Amino acid sequence: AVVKCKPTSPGRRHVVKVVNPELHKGKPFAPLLEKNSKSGGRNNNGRITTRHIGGGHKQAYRIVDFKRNKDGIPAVVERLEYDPNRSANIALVLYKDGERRYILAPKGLKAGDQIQSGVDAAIKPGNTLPMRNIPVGSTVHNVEMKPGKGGQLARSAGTYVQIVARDGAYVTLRLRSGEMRKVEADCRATLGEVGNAEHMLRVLGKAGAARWRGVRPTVRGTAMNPVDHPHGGGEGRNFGKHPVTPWGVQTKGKKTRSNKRTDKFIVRRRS
Amino acid sequence: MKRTFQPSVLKRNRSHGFRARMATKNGRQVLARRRAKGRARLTVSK
RNA sequence: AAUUCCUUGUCGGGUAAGUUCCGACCUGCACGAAUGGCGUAAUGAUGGCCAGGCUGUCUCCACCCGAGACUCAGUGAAAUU
RNA sequence: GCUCGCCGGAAGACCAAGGGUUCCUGUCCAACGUUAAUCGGGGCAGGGUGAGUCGACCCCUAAGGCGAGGCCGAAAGGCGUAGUCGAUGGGAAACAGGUUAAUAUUCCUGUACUUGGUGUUACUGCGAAGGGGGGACGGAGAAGGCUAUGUUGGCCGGGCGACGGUUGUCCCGGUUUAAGCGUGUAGGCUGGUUUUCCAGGCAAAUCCGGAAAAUCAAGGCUGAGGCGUGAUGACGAGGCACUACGGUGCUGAAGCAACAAAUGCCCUGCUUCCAGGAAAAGCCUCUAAGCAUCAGGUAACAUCAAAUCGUACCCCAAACCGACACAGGUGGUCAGGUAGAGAAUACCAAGGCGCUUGAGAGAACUCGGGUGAAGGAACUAGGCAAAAUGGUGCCGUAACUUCGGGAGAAGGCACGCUGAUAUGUAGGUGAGGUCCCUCGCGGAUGGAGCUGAAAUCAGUCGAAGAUACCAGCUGGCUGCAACUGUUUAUUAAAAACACAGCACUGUGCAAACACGAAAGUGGACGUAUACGGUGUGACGCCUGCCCGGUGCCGGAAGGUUAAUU
RNA sequence: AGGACCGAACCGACUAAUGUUGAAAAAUUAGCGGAUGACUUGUGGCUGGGGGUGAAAGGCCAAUCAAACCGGGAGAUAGCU
Repeated sequence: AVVKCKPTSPGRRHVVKVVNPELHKGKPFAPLLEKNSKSGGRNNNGRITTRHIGGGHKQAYRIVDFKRNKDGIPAVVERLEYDPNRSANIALVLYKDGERRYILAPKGLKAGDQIQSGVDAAIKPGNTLPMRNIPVGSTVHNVEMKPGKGGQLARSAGTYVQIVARDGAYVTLRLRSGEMRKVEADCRATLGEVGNAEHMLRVLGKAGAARWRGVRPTVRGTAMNPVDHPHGGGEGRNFGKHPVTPWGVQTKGKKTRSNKRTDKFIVRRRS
Repeated sequence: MKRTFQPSVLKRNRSHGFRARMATKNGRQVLARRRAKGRARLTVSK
């Protein structure tokens, strides 16, 4: 549910919250927790390799099962849990044999819902099957890119891909970016859409809210002096050059994809 | 006013201690230079 | 106009008197729409302006209480030349 | 030694860090001390630091470091696996009293506790580099129950007043006692017990997880404080004999109650919120390989062991960082009285200090303050500075507005003391007695005692009752930026930077991009509702025309065009 | 509930005076801002010089910053004093 905070102070006027009463109001499943230390955007050389990363709330990593290889064993959803590591919510599922796991929460999955994986699973949201058995034209998520390595596509809050065609050992998919990509017809995918669609409607409302997320402030570059940035310098606001990164790349249309290793799985890149 | 030197024995030994110097080739050259000069106190160990 | 050179533009307001300020005028030297335009409640150790209160800020300084300055004893510098 | 003054959320007390003998005693005064010096953190000499329980070491790990092989790199070397290090975190146990010129939870007295080795006895499935549990965790808020502690009364001892009064509702002092052990309370959490079964916990498992039945509701865990014991003790105001008037033997009364009450404890709790809140070991269990009249395990008793290093002293400062015995800087702990909302402020207690040149004089001028006739911003770049406002309660409060605000708008009224209502009220606290009871730290009734606002009425003193310290000037118009924030340490705090929001653009994951000759790492254990870059900068109304130039993104005929041949 | 309000500790540094061979190579005094947060602080760790870090001032990187410090090339060169 999207709720707008009342303007009791400057900083709450524009705050828009996404409150989900169904989320578990308690500690997560301890056996599936792991330490997750922050990096501040610095690599093993100690240099900042990604700017605007630092601070934020302490977070514990939840081991989410993106492979869904427990075939032939029904699982019942125990509860929906908040996951600080991702935009989507996770679901604690208990299998008939007594094993518990975390999975991405689909659109309409609730406590007590039954899910299954394998080639004989039913075509209902939350079930995972190889795309060979998935009917064409259906909506799936957590899509594997290579058989057996776990889902990598459509994992965000309200993302999903659509199976458009299946010619041979490959199936063509339309991604949220609009790209038309084909993958092997043995990669597992989960029916339905990742359910947190309202996640995009949140409004942070203040600078501190971004700092909680661990995002450090961004300095434009036109206010940086020439020694620090190509855009820096000038008496006043001049900016008389083409827009460019730090380090001197265009940033306003210049395509940067130079992989060429795949160059077959792309059909309708985008736009 | 806080001054530049804020003593700490642990930090002193870790940064300039004898074992720290021996840990790298350049540090070992520092000891060799000081030995050649005849320094009474090779490092800040004690 | 944080932009107007001519310029203290012209008119009105405020003052006994206002190159500032406020409201209009448009002849915009040389505004202008995300290097954003125009508004905007709240906020500001922010810029400008006007009032009440308040006063030694001032007309115009007077006296007083203390620390130095001055004298005695002890110690005893400096720039410069 | 007697006065005076100053600090008292410290200018007192105890530590870490850092220093390293500055500690105590004797002795000396050249130099050092901004003066003298008999004195000193100065010179010289001697003395002083006592631990199974405090800390370190040690066991365990975080960030991170190193890193056998390994991968990579002209060399040097880089990264990193297994591992091994690394506290600022987790992990066994001691308290009170006494004592030295200088140390003590370390010595002494009294009374305790912890972890191991060995031996005896009794009963026994023991076994890990493996599994599970536990350890184990956020912010804010809300009370309730407590204690530290304080006040008063009672009790005990002493006192009868340098000047009117003071045998009383008077004055002064004391009224202190731990860990441990026993009890398991206010309160918090959780349904127990038995049987059968199983794709899970890398194999196994009686353990964990899951499933299906049967039977009972009382089972368990956690838990401040209180009470009992510890304690016929210790301590204790004062006495009595030595008493070099430096102190030691002995003795030593009362040692209770009520009320108030924490920021400390119950509480790692409870409630709530989103930004969703370490790790590992010790510890408790489970079995595998193995060993089973052994070995090992559990309980009792006995005995032995618990090493080594630190321990003086300063530690908001004269001993640390600032060249100084320097208006500076420096983390943690303790937190009395009156007034007060208070850790503000004033005056005080415990305790500690008067800041290492003084003595006179009472000119100009400077510094820091007090007051001021009449005027009241005429000063000045500018109300700079100063003056002024200042508290609580009630009444009352505009334009505008994003409906929250603006607002403490503005403005007005009342504040002391005494008596009465009421020999102290409303309220809080709660004894005795009675009754009930699963007979206990219980429940109900009960109201003694204690504590105690606020208000009304009447009276009364002063020029003045929020009398001191403390403690908003207010209003009108307007530029800029939405806002809280950030910035030129050391002349600029702003209209500059950030900002939420918006838009463009890149990026399909071995992502773009970034640091790296490379390996690799960050991005991210993320996956287009994501991430990077760029510009704009809340919100409201909007964001027009131009693609010739430059850039970017596509295109295809033709022209031109490198190595090569 | 709040990058909410008033206000100590704590963190800052808007104004004035003093000081300017200072008590102090940036402080003192009286006012001033924030004071549950984009807060503050102890301990340890990481990032290294054309590099770091930077809510961006060319700020900061040991009282030194439009390229730190130390040693070396080195007696650089100096048509200038």
